[PDB]
Amino acid sequence: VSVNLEAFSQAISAIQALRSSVSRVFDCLKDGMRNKETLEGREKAFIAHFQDNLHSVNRDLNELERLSNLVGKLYSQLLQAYKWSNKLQYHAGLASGLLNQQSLKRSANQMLVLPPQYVDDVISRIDRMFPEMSIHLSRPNGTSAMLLVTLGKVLKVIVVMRSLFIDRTIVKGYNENVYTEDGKLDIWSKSNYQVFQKVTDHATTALLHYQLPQMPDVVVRSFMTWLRSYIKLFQAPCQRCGKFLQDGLPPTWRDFRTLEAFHDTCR
Amino acid sequence: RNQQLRTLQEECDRKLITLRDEISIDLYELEEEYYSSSS
Ligand SMILES: [Zn+2]
Repeated sequence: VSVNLEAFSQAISAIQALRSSVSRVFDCLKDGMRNKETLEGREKAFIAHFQDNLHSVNRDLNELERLSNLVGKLYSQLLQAYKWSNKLQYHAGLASGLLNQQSLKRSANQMLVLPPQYVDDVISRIDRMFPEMSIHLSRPNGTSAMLLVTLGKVLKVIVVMRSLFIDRTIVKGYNENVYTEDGKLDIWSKSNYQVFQKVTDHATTALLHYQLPQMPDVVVRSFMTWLRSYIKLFQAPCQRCGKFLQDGLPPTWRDFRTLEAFHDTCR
Repeated sequence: RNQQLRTLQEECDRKLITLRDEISIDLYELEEEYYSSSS
């Protein structure tokens, strides 16, 4: 497992540090006291350097002992290709991140139509991960798919798509009846509580925020990733004021790209 | 009589819903073209 890899590389650097620090002790003692103007000042400098070197040796030995407490347990062509594959994969990950952070594309111009089967395959692929979210697709009105995403015992989100691109979302509480009299989805309602109206507003900013132009799978996957973080409503405190309640509201803002809780008044 | 009239109603509503979806896609194209016009 990877923790053994990290502990072994850690303890490798611990041995190298121990050896170099012992040699540094004996090298600084080889040179002897320097001059340093004031006699009192030169004595102080020599004593301080020797003490620091000894302390560093002790720290390195202690760290090696701590890793010891925590440690657990033609053919060359294949390994060369394996190493070069991992190298290319990591290199490409870094270069792709650096380049798509800073794109120079200004306009798409130079000089939506999808089978519903594809939408069902995509959304079932999202439903297979996140075992606490269940997504139930239905199409009461044409090709525009409507999704009920239940989330723990916490949320019921009604997502109204339009050609495999999220359009509207409505977040209601668990007990709340999301069905009309006839058992269809109540696409147009609100949720009787202050908290879930705030989370509808935050979800509309979430669907306005996660916008790739072309590829919509990253959009729906990232929206569900962000939505999954709301399972710690009523349990997470705000990361600005520490408390749970500002004006009788839990922290309704799970921040994009770092899913942390905030009261929206604490931005 | 009831079953025949229900089938006619369902045919009319399926036709209308498919019409709405096709018209909506055309409206999306026309909105992009009209709002992004330079003029
Ligand atoms: Zn706060």
